[PDB]
Amino acid sequence: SPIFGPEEVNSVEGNSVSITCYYPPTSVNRHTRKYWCRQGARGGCITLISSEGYVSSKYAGRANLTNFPENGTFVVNIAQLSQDDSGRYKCGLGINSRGLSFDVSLEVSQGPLNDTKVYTVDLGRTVTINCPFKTENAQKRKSLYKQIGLYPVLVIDSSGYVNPNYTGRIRLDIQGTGQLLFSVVINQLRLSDAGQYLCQAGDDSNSNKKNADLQVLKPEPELVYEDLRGSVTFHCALGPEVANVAKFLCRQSSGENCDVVVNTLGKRAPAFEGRILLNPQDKDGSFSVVITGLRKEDAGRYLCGAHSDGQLQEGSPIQAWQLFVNEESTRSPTVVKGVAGSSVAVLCPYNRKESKSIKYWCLWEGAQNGRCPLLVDSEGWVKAQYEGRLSLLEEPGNGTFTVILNQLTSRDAGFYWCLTNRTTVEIKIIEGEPNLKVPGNVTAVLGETLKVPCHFPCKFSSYEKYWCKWNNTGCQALPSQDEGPSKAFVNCDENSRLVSLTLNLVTRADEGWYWCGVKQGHFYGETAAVYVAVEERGS
Ligand SMILES: *[C@@H]1O[C@H](CO[C@@H]2O[C@@H](C)[C@@H](O)[C@@H](O)[C@@H]2O)[C@@H](O)[C@H](O)[C@H]1NC(C)=O
Ligand SMILES: *[C@@H]1O[C@H](CO)[C@@H](O)[C@H](O)[C@H]1NC(C)=O
Ligand SMILES: *[C@@H]1O[C@H](CO)[C@@H](O)[C@H](O)[C@H]1NC(C)=O
Ligand SMILES: *[C@@H]1O[C@H](CO)[C@@H](O)[C@H](O)[C@H]1NC(C)=O
Repeated sequence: SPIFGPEEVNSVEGNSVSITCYYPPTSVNRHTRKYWCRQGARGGCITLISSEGYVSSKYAGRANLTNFPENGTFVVNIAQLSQDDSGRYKCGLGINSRGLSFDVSLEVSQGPLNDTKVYTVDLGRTVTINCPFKTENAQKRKSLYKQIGLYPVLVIDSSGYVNPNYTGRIRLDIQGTGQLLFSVVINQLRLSDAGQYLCQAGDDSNSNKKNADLQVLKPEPELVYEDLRGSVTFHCALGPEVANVAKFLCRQSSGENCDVVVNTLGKRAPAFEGRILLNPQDKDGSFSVVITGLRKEDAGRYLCGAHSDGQLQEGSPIQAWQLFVNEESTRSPTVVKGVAGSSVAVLCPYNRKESKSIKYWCLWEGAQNGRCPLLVDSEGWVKAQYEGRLSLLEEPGNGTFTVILNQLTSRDAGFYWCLTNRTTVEIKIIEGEPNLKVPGNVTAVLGETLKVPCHFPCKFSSYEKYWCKWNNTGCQALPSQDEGPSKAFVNCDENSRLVSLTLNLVTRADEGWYWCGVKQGHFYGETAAVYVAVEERGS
């Protein structure tokens, strides 16, 4: 609510754009996470760029985000715009999922148009297109067109025409109290409904027009991992808004067909006789389906959906899972201990032939849950919550890669998978303290030089020592200056060390995460992380 920005933004393929977002310049908000993210299925919003150093590969070289804590604003710059950039976005503070954000529309045309808003909506759901007009057209014909074949085709008229493909699921809502707009409400959106729409009031040269870019999204499959002859539970959570529409669970085919495993109209596929359970539905309209005695053949894409006949159809809301059924092989989870405020360096083995495959590190949640939600991969992705504290390195290589997680707490205790295209790791948090020693709340000042200490015990004297800035593609090493020993340790004086990171002329882009760390050839170890902030006056 408190966040402001441009609600409509229009551009041309090739140009560039500068979106400015305003926020309350509270103490917290000054260096809190700024994010620019794109709206996706099911309310999701995918980080495209953040103030923590994360930059989507889709924005690599193409975009930047500059904070202005004095103004109370930050500015997202995007260049080399493509039509692919047309969409709905949020600019915000904190984490994408939380509230503090503002909703931005971005449209990109091929050459030079008009007032254009983007709508982004899930399959099967409703959209409301608002169509504004001037008083001189308030009692003339209201229309909605769709560009079908570079031809505007009438979808609905105030004269009573409704296009055959929309009948029964479209209405033209005339506002009361003399407001100067009408709305078109479209239900049960289909993939085919996506496209370019034209709102029109009047039929004159005096006509009032608005462009609407309607996007209709398929859902993202949730991944589920289960063992042969084990069970799985699908929690189907469509709206309360469809709680009274018949539900189905079905399995996707090589074809476009999606054959029903279970129904609320009596269908229960023979393959699943005696091992399928359709549980009752919530007051939320959500329900679950349980499958036992899994066969390898049971693995695939599953949709649960709502449609009056109990079958998958166009314009039906849906939810997706990808199921994996794997053999029970012959092993216990390798265990790694770390201590709060410090770090781990977990070695993940992969099969040497799968060397250029993608590696994954994810949090495993137990066989019934079935899900192992990703935290980081080898392609520059990182979960938002883990920006500045998590990386996946290809070193040492040749059958092994490293996951570095730091800024530890008790919360991080749990089971993790190393994945490729496998290895379970239990992280335990024990009483102890970090060997490396770093300041917490560090603040440089614009144009001035800053230097930042890191203390290394004697333990690490023959280790290689580094400073680097953290981004999501990799921690980049910096000029550090080896300085004299340090007295911050016990049973240590001469062998210990202090290594300093020096930032000679601080720019606004020097803000973000810096890691102090330790290394032995290609085998990485402990790290310590410090956030460098940037203001401009002095203190
Ligand atoms: C926000 O500030 C940006 C950078 O500037 C600071 O404030 C202005 C008023 C000047 O004194 C400048 O020298 C300072 O470093 C500007 O580039 C931007 O236009 C400003 N915009 C808003 C809305 O505050
Ligand atoms: C924003 O990106 C452009 C390239 O499109 C780059 O030249 C510019 O320096 C960037 N902004 C900042 C503040 O570095
Ligand atoms: C349904 O409408 C679309 C345009 O939205 C059109 O292209 C398509 O051919 C129509 N299909 C049928 C079966 O009428
Ligand atoms: C991120 O790391 C890459 C090296 O992989 C480097 O080229 C790039 O400049 C870094 N990004 C920033 C914003 O420093």
